[PDB]
Amino acid sequence: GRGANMPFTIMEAESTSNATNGTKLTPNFKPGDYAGEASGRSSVYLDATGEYVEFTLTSPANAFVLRNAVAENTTGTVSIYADGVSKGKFNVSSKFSYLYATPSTLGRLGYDNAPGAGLTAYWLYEDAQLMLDQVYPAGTKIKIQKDAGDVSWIYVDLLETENVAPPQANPDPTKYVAVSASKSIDQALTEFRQDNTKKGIYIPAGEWTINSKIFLYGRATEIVGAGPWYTKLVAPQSQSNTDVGFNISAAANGSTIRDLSAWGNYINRVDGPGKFIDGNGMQNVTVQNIWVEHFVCLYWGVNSSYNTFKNNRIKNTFAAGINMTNGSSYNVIDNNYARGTGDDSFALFSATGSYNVGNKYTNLTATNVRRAAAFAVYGGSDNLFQNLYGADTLTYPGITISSYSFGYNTLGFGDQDTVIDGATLDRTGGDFWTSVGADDKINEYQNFGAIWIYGGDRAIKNILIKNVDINNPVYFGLMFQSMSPNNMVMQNIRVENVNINNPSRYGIKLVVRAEQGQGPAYGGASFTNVKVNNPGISAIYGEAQSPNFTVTRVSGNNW
Ligand SMILES: OC[C@H]1O[C@H](O[C@@H]2[C@@H](O)[C@@H](O)O[C@H](CO)[C@H]2O)[C@H](O)[C@@H](O)[C@@H]1O
Ligand SMILES: OC[C@H]1O[C@H](O[C@@H]2[C@@H](O)[C@@H](O)O[C@H](CO)[C@H]2O)[C@H](O)[C@@H](O)[C@@H]1O
Ligand SMILES: OC[C@H]1O[C@H](O[C@@H]2[C@@H](O)[C@@H](O)O[C@H](CO)[C@H]2O)[C@H](O)[C@@H](O)[C@@H]1O
Ligand SMILES: [Ca+2]
Repeated sequence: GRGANMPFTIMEAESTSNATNGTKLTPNFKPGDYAGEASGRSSVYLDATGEYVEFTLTSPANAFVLRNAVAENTTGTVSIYADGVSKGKFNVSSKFSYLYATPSTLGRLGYDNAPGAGLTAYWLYEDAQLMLDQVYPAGTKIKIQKDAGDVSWIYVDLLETENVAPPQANPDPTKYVAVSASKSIDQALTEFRQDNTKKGIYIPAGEWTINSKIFLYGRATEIVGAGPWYTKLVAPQSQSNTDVGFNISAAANGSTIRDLSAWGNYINRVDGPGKFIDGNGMQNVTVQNIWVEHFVCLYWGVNSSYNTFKNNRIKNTFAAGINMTNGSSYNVIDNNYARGTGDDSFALFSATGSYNVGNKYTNLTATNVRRAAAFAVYGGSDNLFQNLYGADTLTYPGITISSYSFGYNTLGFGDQDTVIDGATLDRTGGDFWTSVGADDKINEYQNFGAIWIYGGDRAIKNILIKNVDINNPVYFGLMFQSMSPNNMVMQNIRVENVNINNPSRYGIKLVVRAEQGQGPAYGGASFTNVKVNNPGISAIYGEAQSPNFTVTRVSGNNW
């Protein structure tokens, strides 16, 4: 792609190909700002009746997602036109946006939904979904326009366009018990469990209340919808932060959940509840072509192995998208798209079973990461992250590679490579933590590169980063750092075929003193065919001040 191959096309409102009579924001990297939080770090602000932005389809489309920002505590409309003819109205809302903190309390980002004295609003963008009754061809002018009766103002960030097939019917009424207006999901599952000839349940097109955790047990179960634009599982929207969805017991290992969407009612992060799917220790489960929003996470695996998450869309969550922890091995996380997660979009946390091993995180896109990293790997052995696209992180790297234990029981990285192979990272990095007494100080925070290689309190070894393009990172391309006083010696850290384009500070930073009490990096790293192009200050910082770290320039480096 790079990244996930999805049926929707993403088009930025601010593209020079798009006529507008509105106000195009100049880009910045500021959280809590309508430019800094936008995809591409820009949006088009429509602020008077008749203001519009005109997109042009590059593929046929009958369905649209508008990422936008409106005023706090408001709902309303904005209009959509095809070739100059009005065709409908998006339902735009800030119900799920606006999370409050202060510049020195970014640790609270996502947790606090109420405004207050001295508090700044963050997480300003949200989405509106709309299907039209015609497939419009590529080349159609799709205009988003603020007409009389629409919202007072709106920032238009991007438009998804998609040609959605008609809804898929029950695959076989004699094998899949249908949910219906008078038969709930739980009732259909009971009928399935008690009849050995059933393969599972079918959930038709429509909106279906999920007001509980729905338990899958008895045997492997198939849950099949009509397609994610059609089958909508809806948490009670007059409630907030209800822990609803599915919970897969061991007896239902081997289950499949596919072809549906789930619309949660979380308005802030809560730690504990809030994963759409629970499945501690689950095995052989497939989650495919589902679209989930407004949960804390899609899935947080705990010693969960041999599972497949494929073709999913994870948008606007309050913490991590998918995390696999504590022994989770041999999972296939393939061809998933995440936008707007509230912590690491796709993560692997290895802890004691010795390591999380054999996982394949492939063809993944993670953008508009509202806190933490697009991709994060904490220890492990023999895990692959391949064909990745990450962009527009608010506070942290595109890719975190860390051997910090966080106080848990872990051995760090193991004896087989953790591989990052094929990645494009656009406008990644950010500010987090504090930098009191730091070297190379530019603000009150620690400052994160597109890729952060952090030796923590556990072994940091066998890391291969290859075939990566890093475009316009906030600060740095590659950032290497060792936690003091542990000073774990980094071994077998290799970087190959990497382009670092226009970093504002340095192509590569060896962190010398992150904050008071911290020192430089230990071990070394090899660089082959690593190009640093147009750095703001210099290609590499910290080499002379890092006497315990050896930079090896194998060949092909312009620095
Ligand atoms: O009040 C519930 C939600 O209403 C809106 O979203 C609509 C949704 O409920 C479903 O019916 O689909 C339509 C069309 O895509 C949505 O517009 C609000 O936008 C959402 O904030 C509310 O929770
Ligand atoms: O293994 C660590 C814990 O993981 C889960 O809780 C997470 C919490 O520590 C924090 O990271 O936030 C996320 C998102 O809300 C939580 O999932 C488990 O729930 C917890 O039992 C573990 O100790
Ligand atoms: O020391 C306890 C904290 O460790 C981690 O955060 C570190 C932070 O405190 C600061 O020192 O910077 C380093 C990175 O340079 C951070 O890793 C944990 O993330 C945090 O939860 C702990 O409280
Ligand atoms: Ca944009």
